[PDB]
Amino acid sequence: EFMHVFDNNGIELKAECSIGEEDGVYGLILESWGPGDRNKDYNIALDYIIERLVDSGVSQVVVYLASSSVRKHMHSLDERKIHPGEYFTLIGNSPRDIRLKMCGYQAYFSRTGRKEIPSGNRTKRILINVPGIYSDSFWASIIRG
DNA sequence: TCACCGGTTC
DNA sequence: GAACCGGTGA
Repeated sequence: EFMHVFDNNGIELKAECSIGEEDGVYGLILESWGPGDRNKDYNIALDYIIERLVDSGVSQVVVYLASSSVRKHMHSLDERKIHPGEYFTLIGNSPRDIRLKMCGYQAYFSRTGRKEIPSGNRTKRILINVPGIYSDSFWASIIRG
């Protein structure tokens, strides 16, 4: 029932995902890491996603916090956008460093709202959008490798 | 039961 | 500061 991200050798990572419309936004949803080994390749899978997006000519994305808790308590889609600007930038650093910047923003959320000081888990359920892309074929290529 | 993220371990 | 564990409330 869940799709997965595949590594550069075509091996399936422990990283559940799905492609579709959620809260009016079309994109890739990467499921959360935890407990234990549930989706433990979150970070590697997300590194590949960023790298492959860049190789496909995508320089900017929009990333929403999409955990059941945050969706429940933060009704505003604009507030659920993890980064302060309109877009998040995928170029100018290594895919790893870009991920660190991206996932640092997840630390500003709690169960019920935003925080002052970022803390806690950074590997939560997120929705990545590429502006102008409404196609599962594109996203299929990105997660397949 | 399950995905949630707080909080400890790296 | 980031990776990971596992306790938690629904």
